[PDB]
Amino acid sequence: AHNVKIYDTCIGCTQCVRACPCDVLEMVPWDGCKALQIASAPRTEDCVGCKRCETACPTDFLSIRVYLGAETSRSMGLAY
Amino acid sequence: KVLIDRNVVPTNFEKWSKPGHFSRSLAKGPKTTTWIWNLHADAHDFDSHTNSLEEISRKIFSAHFGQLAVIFIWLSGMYFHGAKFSNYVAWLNNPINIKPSAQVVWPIIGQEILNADVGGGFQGIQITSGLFQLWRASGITNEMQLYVTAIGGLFMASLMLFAGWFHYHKAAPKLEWFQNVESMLNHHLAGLLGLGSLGWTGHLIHVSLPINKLLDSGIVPAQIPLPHEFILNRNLMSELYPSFNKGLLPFFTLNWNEYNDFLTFKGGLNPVTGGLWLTDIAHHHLAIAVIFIIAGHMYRTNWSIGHSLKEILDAHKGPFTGEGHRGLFEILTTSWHAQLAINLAMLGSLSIIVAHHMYAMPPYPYLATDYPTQLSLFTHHMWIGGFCIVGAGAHAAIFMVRDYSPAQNYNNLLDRVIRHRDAIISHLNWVCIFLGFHSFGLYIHNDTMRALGRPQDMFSDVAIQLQPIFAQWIQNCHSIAPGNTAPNVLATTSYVFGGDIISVGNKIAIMPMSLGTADFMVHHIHAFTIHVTALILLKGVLFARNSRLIPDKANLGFRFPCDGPGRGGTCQVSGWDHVFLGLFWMYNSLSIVIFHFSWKMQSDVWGTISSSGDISHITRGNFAQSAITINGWLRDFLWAQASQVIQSYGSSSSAYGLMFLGAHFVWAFSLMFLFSGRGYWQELIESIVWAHNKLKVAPSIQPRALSITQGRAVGVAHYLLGGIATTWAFFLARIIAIG
Amino acid sequence: MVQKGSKVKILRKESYWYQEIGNVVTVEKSGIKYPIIVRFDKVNYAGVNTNNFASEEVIEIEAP
Amino acid sequence: PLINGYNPYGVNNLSVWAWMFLFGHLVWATGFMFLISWRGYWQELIETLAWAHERTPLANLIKWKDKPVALSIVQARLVGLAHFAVGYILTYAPFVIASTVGKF
Amino acid sequence: EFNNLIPCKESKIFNKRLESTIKKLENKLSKYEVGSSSYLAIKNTINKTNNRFHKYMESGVLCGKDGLPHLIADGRWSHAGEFVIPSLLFIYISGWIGWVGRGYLSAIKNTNKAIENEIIIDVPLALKFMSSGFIWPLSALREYTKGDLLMKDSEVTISPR
Amino acid sequence: LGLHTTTLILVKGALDARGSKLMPDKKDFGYSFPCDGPGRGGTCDISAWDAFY
Amino acid sequence: TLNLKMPSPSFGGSTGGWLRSAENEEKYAITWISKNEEVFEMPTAGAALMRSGENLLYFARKEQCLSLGTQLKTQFKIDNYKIYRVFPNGEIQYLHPKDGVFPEKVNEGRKAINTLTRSIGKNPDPVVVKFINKQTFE
Amino acid sequence: QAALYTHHQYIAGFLMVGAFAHGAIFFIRDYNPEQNKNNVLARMLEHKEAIIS
Ligand code: CLA
Ligand code: CLA
Ligand code: CLA
Ligand code: CLA
Ligand code: CLA
Ligand SMILES: CCCCCCCCCCCCO[C@@H]1O[C@H](CO)[C@@H](O[C@H]2O[C@H](CO)[C@@H](O)[C@H](O)[C@H]2O)[C@H](O)[C@H]1O
Ligand SMILES: COC1=C(OC)C(=O)C(C/C=C(\C)CC/C=C(\C)CC/C=C(\C)CCC=C(C)C)=C(C)C1=O
Repeated sequence: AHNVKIYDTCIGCTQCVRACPCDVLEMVPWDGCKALQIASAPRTEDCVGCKRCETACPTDFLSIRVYLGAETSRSMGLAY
Repeated sequence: KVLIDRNVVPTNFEKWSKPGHFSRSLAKGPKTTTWIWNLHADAHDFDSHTNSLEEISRKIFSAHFGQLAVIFIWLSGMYFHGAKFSNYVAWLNNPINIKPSAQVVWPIIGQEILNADVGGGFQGIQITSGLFQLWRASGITNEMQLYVTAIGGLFMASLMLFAGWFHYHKAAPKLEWFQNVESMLNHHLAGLLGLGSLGWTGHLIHVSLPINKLLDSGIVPAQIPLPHEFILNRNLMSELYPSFNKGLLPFFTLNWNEYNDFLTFKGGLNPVTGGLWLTDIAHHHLAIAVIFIIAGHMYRTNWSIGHSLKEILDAHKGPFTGEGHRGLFEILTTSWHAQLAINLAMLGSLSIIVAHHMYAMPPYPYLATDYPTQLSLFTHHMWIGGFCIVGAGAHAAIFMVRDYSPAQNYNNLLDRVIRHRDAIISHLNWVCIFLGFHSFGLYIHNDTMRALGRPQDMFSDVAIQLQPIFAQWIQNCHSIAPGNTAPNVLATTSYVFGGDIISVGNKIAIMPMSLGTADFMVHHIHAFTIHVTALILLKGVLFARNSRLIPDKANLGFRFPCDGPGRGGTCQVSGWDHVFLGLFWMYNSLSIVIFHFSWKMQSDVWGTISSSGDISHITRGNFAQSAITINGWLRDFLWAQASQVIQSYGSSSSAYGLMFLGAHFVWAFSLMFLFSGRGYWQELIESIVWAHNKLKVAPSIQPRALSITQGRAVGVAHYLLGGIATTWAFFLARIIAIG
Repeated sequence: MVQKGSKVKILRKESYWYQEIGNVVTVEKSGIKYPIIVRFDKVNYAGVNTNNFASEEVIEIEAP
Repeated sequence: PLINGYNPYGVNNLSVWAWMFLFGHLVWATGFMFLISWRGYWQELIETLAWAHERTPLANLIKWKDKPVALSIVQARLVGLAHFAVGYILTYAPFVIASTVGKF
Repeated sequence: EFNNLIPCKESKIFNKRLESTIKKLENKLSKYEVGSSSYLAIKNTINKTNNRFHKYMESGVLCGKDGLPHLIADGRWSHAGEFVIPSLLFIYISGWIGWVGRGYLSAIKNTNKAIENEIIIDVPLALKFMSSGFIWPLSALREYTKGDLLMKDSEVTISPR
Repeated sequence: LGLHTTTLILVKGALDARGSKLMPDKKDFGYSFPCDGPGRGGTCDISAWDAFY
Repeated sequence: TLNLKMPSPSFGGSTGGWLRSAENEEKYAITWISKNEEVFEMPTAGAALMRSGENLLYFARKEQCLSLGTQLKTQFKIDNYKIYRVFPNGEIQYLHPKDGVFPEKVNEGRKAINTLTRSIGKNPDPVVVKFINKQTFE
Repeated sequence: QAALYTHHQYIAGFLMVGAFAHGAIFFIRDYNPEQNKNNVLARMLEHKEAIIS
């Protein structure tokens, strides 16, 4: 599976979660930012590694990061 | 009904200094150099500017007048160069021994060397556009007539430019006007094509016929009456064509056979000029005019009579095709992209038909034995056709992304095509592999066998034969048709099918083209290259909206670089990227077509005849034995025929030598864009920006590497320009020396 | 003290604006890990001109 | 001399270099396919081939153990570069050899 | 030194090039009528060719064994016109373009139209800078010693290392 | 020209191998990797391996 | 629970649907409730007719289901859809929305997975994890 | 003579590219900034923009 990590510069904007076409991510409560929430990656077994999440992330540098890793049928996006 | 809104858009220069006014995204202005490129890329993407179909339609109509203005300026320039800077009149007097020229260069930095010795005491660039032959057929005999046509062109250009302005700014039609497709078809069939053809028949009969008959009999141009003399003095006409004594009474009384002197069905070619008989051309245009004027009464407009296009479409459905053509009328009256796709496909296909028909049935006097013009016209019109076909693919894909809706296409032909796209593309994939192996594979077999010293094992006319028997049989049908299945035709449509060797001067105009193994092989190469180009473009269209890999592709749009390195990597999935790849295959395909033409004509058609009747072909019949290996193409075509271009320095053909090298350069430069990616370039730019920041000379518009898509666009545009201009220079240098 | 209207130099190395100057827009309450919002003239590669920083990551240049 | 190693009139000892010269051009040009066309185009095409295999009678008796996929993004760059480089050397080597043998 | 070279006026190959070039042009000339536009064009080429060869002969440019002018660019003053003097001319012009362009860029950064004035030039402002380029060497030298030419390394952005 | 440009590409490769403004954390992805996706303008051929290529 | 006997949208069929891997690896199901009969786009290409009431579709990939979900939400304002993974042995996992609420909306009860208590620039160098199983981003 | 010159220059070309490839790999996999602080190797990275530009 691909590794997805969320770093503590997250501002809880939700844009990565909204961008994700495989429902890998979700928003969870947090104290660290004004939005009182942080992105989370509980379902990385469904991550295809498209990096739409990173495209969506407004912080500099990114607060979400996708490290491409061991390929599966899921991650390779195979319908056969 | 005429429906218009008046005084819509003010005329001032306010927005000219507001770049990207037309787009919400661009109107805010640049933060980055990417904005500069986006401005140009998006300028004519009108449906991205607004959602209003009315607004889009108005811009298009007005832009079309703009295109027509540009074409009139160009046309006017050609006539003016004819009048002012050409050897037209000298050529008119001696067309066998003078080369046409209508461009003369100024003497700066030694470039006057390019003013070649074309004859008629004249020095200039030898032209290959066929203008002189066109003008001769039109009956133009002096520079005054060219000047006046040039002026008329500038008047038309100004009128088109006014209409463009007027119909955008002052009197813009409503959407309902544009959707009058029945009325548009009636007028374009009967009015534009029908009356156009009738009008040209009028010119042919009253001007071209007499003047050309006198020219061909050997009367000196200056001694021929001016066109209006034939109209005012009917006796001048009746001398040449006696049926003019009977006037128009035969027409109205249906004694049309009386006009069989100037309306003929001869076939073949005029022996003096080596062109089609103008009396056949006159009859062709009269017949076409009648058919088109009738065709343009098909559709219902403001009266009870005629067909509804919608009703025709809706009736055509059978047991294999669901709802059939239901819903197509709505597509083709609401989507400009759908219309553009069809019209580009047909216009491109037509250009290709014109290329073939004009070489084999040369319609102009002294065209056939002007080898540079024959080669140029075929090549030009093939390229225009190719580019239009790829455009059809682009606009078919844009339609699928932007204008298609499921609700409009429930179980109709469009819906049913996309529901078996895997069956279509898999079979086309297979046929491409089959064709590739059994066409190109035969050349590789032959190269291997000849290198191994086994000529008896080759596919060739003198070993294992692959005769194109069907083409050979059709050639025979066409050669025996006159006086048989075409009883009232005197001669073949074309001598390419069989029959006589036609010669003008001592040059061969046209003669039978034998088809053997080498012809069989190259025809299957064409089948191959066209099927692959189709595969790539069709795949782009059918998978534009989605695939198994990317289920939501339509949301990404027509033109996007990828959807990231995941799912194995998704570079070049977009519809746009299929057009990109399709351009290379169109380039590959058409290059071989024009190479086939060039070599076959030089080997087997063009050349000299003696008085005894001994044909001497330009490359002496080497095609049959040399064109069946890749080594033969490399050696006997590319290496041998490049001698002219490559030895051109220090002569009037030196421009072609320079263009040949220059074009190789642009081609190679394209590879920098095609083989690299912007990540590298953006990083390099960072270091360069560091040096500018250090010296307090960094721009506020921040430098960016080109977008991923722009990198591809720049790459293919330089690849095509370089590749095509190389062949242009090669062809012209060669054919101008030996032809 | 960093506050609204302060000019600050950026000391975060992974920042597009490392060693450049931006304008403080707001400072958040307390408990926020990156409370100093800064705006810049240049956009980064993603097209944004604002980012949140810690106190450690900035140094004040001008007063307000 | 090189391109006349074989021709319609016969063969000489440069025949092998003539053939290799063309082989080099072919390999080089095949490299352009991998360098210019990138992965996503091919993955979509291979999907339709997987579809056809499974739906073809007789053939669909036979089953792959490894799911066919298009080469990776990096793999394409490497395979393209390999063809480009091999083609470069196999074009120039025959030329440099046959040119000199042909002249002297 | 330059024993492999000779003055072009002493060169027999250089002279033969003139003869052969003219001989070709006179053959071309014979195809046209005296007084015709074509004839006059060829005559102009003949005159221009003669002028060129004679100019090089009188210059003291050296010729190779090919019979073509070869330029010496090692710094010796007897060949200053071949490279050193063109070089000074280039540096003066190119430095001007650079200096006035740098001056304009800095001027517009001190405005609200810093970006607008890059794509729509403030032409009066541009012409003021363009007019001031003639002493760019001194300007640039003083700017350097004042410490106004360069930013400090710590004031320019860099990537991680 | 050839020596300098080949060196440019290879040196830029080596000195930017660990990171750049476009990808400040490149060392975390290794010598060879496809890209970092189409965000931030697009990042094809950004790895140090791509400089070798 | 899913309910395997739930009716499906009306569709004439295509070649874009699922293949052998759906039968003997895993497939996905999406169910939803519609107020009215309505035409929508299949993510496997083609127009299909949504039944009024319950709707069940099967797809080969999770992304196909979610793609349809997004279309339901955006185009038809249907937000009641559910996605399941279906194994060959008959087992069924509920996937989405995992806890009833869509992931973009904060929900108490969720716990942070794969978060790190540092910024991205504070990762260790590769050399430090040389000859150990750690990653720099762990 | 021609074969031998071309052979060895091509080999040399490949070796030079490989040298730099392994230099880049070194920077990713083996370089420790802490243990090279302010030495000649670390100072190359400190002015990499000057070198590249
Ligand atoms: C004569 C003066 C004139 C003036 C002041 C205007 C003014 C305007 N026009 Mg109008 N228009 C005019 C003539 C004029 N037009 C003509 C003759 C036509 C018929 C083509 C039109 C058709 C038209 C359309 C369809 C549209 C406008 C629009 C506009 C507005 C925006 C124009 C702009 O910013 O682009 C400035 C663009 C240019 C200066 C470039 C034009 C390039 C020309 C057309 C072709 C150039 C020839 C060739 C391609 C050169 C190639 C060189 C070679 C190296 C390749 C502006 C109010 C637009 C609008 O949004 O209004 C609401 C709009 O959509 N105009
Ligand atoms: C007899 C009627 C008639 C004729 C001749 C035309 C001709 C044309 N229309 Mg069509 N049009 C018509 C009726 C007609 N239309 C009607 C009724 C509608 C509404 C349903 C339209 C709606 C329409 C649209 C929306 C568009 C066209 C366009 C065109 C042009 C297509 C491009 C081309 O082929 O250039 C051929 C070029 C020529 C033949 C030279 C120019 C001809 C000028 C305009 C005069 C022709 C007519 C004139 C009366 C003949 C004079 C005879 C003389 C002896 C006195 C062409 C000029 C397209 C276009 O390019 O618009 C600018 C376009 O977008 N038309
Ligand atoms: C009647 C013919 C026609 C018309 C009206 C259109 C109209 C359009 N096309 Mg289509 N198209 C066509 C033919 C046509 N096309 C053909 C023949 C092809 C195959 C090449 C295409 C392939 C195509 C693609 C792939 C795309 C379009 C797009 C578009 C839209 C935007 C174009 C734009 O803004 O570019 C502005 C124009 C430029 C930036 C000019 C670039 C000039 C190029 C590089 C060639 C110049 C070379 C020159 C001839 C020779 C050398 C020049 C010298 C200076 C050295 C517009 C709706 C775009 C779109 O998004 O639609 C929604 C789009 O992506 N077209
Ligand atoms: C010479 C250069 C070259 C070659 C050989 C290929 C070959 C191919 N291309 Mg590619 N292409 C190229 C350049 C090339 N391309 C470039 C530069 C681009 C970028 C624009 C592309 C972009 C591209 C696209 C977008 C597509 C193709 C497709 C194809 C395939 C077409 C089907 C076919 O012919 O199968 C038959 C194969 C051949 C004719 C190749 C040669 C066969 C040899 C001579 C015979 C076999 C020899 C023998 C068995 C060897 C055994 C030796 C071994 C045991 C040691 C074919 C594999 C298409 C495809 O996949 O179609 C289904 C397709 O869609 N190409
Ligand atoms: C005033 C403008 C200006 C000035 C002073 C400089 C100065 C420099 N450039 Mg930069 N450059 C510029 C514009 C400028 N550049 C532009 C427009 C581009 C995009 C093409 C570049 C692209 C560029 C690259 C890729 C590189 C440099 C480099 C350099 C440095 C070495 C010299 C060189 O290689 O130039 C080469 C630059 C060119 C050949 C580009 C053409 C320059 C144009 C003609 C100048 C434009 C003038 C402007 C329009 C004038 C308007 C003024 C008016 C309004 C008053 C030097 C610091 C090099 C470096 O970093 O060395 C350390 C380097 O590798 N430049
Ligand atoms: C006529 C040709 C002469 C022969 C060729 C030699 C040319 C040498 C010219 C280079 C001049 C050096 O230019 C100077 O470099 C040094 C070191 O990089 C910088 O000097 C400074 O850099 C940074 C701050 O910016 C700090 O490390 C320190 O304060 C200082 O070293 C200056 O910003 C720059 O002006
Ligand atoms: C993947 O492929 C590539 C990229 O990314 C997709 C690139 O980006 C680049 C680099 C090329 C760039 C950035 C475009 C070059 C543009 C030019 C020359 C600058 C334009 C400047 C002006 C108009 C000002 C000059 C002014 C005058 C002369 C008057 C290359 C080579 C490339 O291969």
